[PDB]
Amino acid sequence: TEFIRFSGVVNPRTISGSNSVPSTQVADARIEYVGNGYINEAQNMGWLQRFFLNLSPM
Amino acid sequence: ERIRDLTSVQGVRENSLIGYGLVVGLDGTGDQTTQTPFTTQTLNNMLSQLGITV
Amino acid sequence: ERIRDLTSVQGVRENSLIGYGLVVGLDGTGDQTTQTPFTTQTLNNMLSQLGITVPTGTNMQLKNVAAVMVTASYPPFARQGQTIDVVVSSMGNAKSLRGGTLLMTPLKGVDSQVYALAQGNILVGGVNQLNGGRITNGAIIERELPTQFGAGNTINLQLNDEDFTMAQQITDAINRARGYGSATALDARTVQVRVPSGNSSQVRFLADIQNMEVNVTPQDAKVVINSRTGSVVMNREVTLDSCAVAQGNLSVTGGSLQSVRSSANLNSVVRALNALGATPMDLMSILQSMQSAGCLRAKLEII
Amino acid sequence: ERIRDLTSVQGVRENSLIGYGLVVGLDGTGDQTTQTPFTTQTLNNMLSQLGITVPTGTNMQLKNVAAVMVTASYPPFARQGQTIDVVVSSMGNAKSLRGGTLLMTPLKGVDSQVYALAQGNILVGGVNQLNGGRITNGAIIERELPTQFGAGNTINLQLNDEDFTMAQQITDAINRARGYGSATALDARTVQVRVPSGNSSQVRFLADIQNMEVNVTPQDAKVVINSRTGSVVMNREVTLDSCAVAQGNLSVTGGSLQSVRSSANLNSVVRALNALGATPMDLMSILQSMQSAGCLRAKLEII
Amino acid sequence: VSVTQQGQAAPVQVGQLNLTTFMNDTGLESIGENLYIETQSSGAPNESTPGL
Repeated sequence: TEFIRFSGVVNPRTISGSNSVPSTQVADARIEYVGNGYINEAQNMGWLQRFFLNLSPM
Repeated sequence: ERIRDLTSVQGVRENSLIGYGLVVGLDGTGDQTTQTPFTTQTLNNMLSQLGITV
Repeated sequence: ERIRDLTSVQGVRENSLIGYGLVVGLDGTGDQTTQTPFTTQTLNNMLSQLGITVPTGTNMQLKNVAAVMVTASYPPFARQGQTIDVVVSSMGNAKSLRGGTLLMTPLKGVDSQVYALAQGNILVGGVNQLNGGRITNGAIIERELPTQFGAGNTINLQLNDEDFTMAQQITDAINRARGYGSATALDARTVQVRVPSGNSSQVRFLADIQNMEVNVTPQDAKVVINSRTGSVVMNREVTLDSCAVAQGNLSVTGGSLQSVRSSANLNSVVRALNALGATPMDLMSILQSMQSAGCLRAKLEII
Repeated sequence: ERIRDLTSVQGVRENSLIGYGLVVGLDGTGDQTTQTPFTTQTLNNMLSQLGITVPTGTNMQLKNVAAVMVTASYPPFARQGQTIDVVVSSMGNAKSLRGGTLLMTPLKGVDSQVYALAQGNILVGGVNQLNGGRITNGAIIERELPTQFGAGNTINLQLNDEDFTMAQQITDAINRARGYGSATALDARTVQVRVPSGNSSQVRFLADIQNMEVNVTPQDAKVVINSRTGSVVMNREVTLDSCAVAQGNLSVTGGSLQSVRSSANLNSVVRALNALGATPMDLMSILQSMQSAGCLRAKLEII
Repeated sequence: VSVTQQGQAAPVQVGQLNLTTFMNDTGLESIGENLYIETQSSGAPNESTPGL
């Protein structure tokens, strides 16, 4: 399952005639595109590898 | 009735006001709007203010 | 019936309303709609509102529809249900609005709020302007403005033209008619009037004040020159001083220098200036030169 | 029978209805339907509603069908089953609606609700407008509006033109006819009238009030100028002040400066202005210049 | 008279060009501007679709 979430503030005069506004005209734009399932877990680092990436000398 | 015609009262003065506008209802004798981009730009501004987005 | 013609009541004022609309029913004299995309866009908007969705990719070439701007005046103490006249003016490349009809048009104020709704049939003269028309009782009032009339014991009469003498005359007339301290003068343009608290009492007071007669004192001498229309207007206070005038192709009816006598009233001034035999366009230059020299004892205003 | 001609009753107002329809039966003077896709789209919609499904991919070139906009007025206290007149106006590239018939058209209000249904035969004059017509009793009322008439003991008469004197005159007439505290004035435009509680009693009160006679007091001096139609109208209150006027190709019947005498009534003003020998287009500029100078003691309104 | 359009494999029909046939073609009155009118010697102009 994939989730696309959007939030922001829109000026009414930036909305086009077809009730559309580009995402670059939204003030506090919060855009999120995430997923779950084993596909999403396959894109997470292992805990040991994350620990090393954060605490290894090099 | 001569002093009023020879002098002016201090503080009793006139100022000058200026502004920009659009004149509509002409019989094909308006701007060409190809050599005057501001006419179309301000018409679009007025339409957007009124709720129409060209 | 002169005070109502010389002053205006404070708070009793008119506002301006504007709006956008479409005019249909033209005989092929509407917008071309190829150089005016907003006409077709707003027609599609109206159709979508009414329940018809024209596909976005489609060529619409209309001939009986014109995009128009509607202007109206919001009257004092306007009430919902009342009707006002509107002016309808074409906006782009339309040829005529002779038999058109104005569809539902919301008339917005300066604050971008709807104060009236306009819909009706246009009357166009038909040398006559074809792209502009008027609709009597074409708009119905929908919103009402709050006002402070009837509150307090003071109301200001605002003179159309600033004059200390006229302000004092109006104040003295009101004091002579309705008691000692009924009216006072604040400046050359405003006269403050004391009225009883309430709504009906103030209406009665204003009804008595408005039709009062005031003798107008003589104003400032003024010569109004309109070069765009080619007109000159001189009021009754204009006088002349004796001096010589010369201008091209003008001569004594003889020499090119013509004497202008000292003139006290307007008839003498008119006689002296007509003795010059000057065309009004020549009279404009003559008057400006005389004002520069000092013969013209008047304020020369170019409008 | 003057109060009914000077005021309107609060809550007794007219609304505006709009709708879309198709007009059939034209003699090859309808839409081209190639530049107006909505005509064919709505014809297909109607056929589908009636049980005929034309395939989506098909070329339909009609000549006897025109897409039209229908406008109507919702009367006060309208009841379902009553008939009203409608105006039918072509919308795109149609040539004439001379013998057309308007099919079933729902007339929506501002709130996008159906208040009437329109169907009938168009009458077109046939110099005459061809793309606009009228159908008498062309629409049947289908919805009714709630109202507060008959509730409360107060009803407001709203003057067509704002005037403190006229408001006071109407109030005094009502008080002189129907008791001491029967009517009061709220502002220059509204007169509040006390009526008995109920529906029939208020109808009786309004019937007595409406046909009452009120002597109209003199209004403000006003000169109305219509440059689009080339007309000037001066009311009976216009006066003139003595001053000199000059304009192109106008001269004393002599010199270019012509005296204008001080005028008190309208006949004197008309005589003084006709002595100038001015065309109405010239009279417009003359009047504007005189208003600028101050000779014209009237409000100059350009409409 | 058939007319082809875009996005329409099938040509549309626009109408029939009918020819007028007289029984004495010598008898028409020449108006002038490349026009002939029926006279008493060539009455009854018979309209017909071409070919029949």
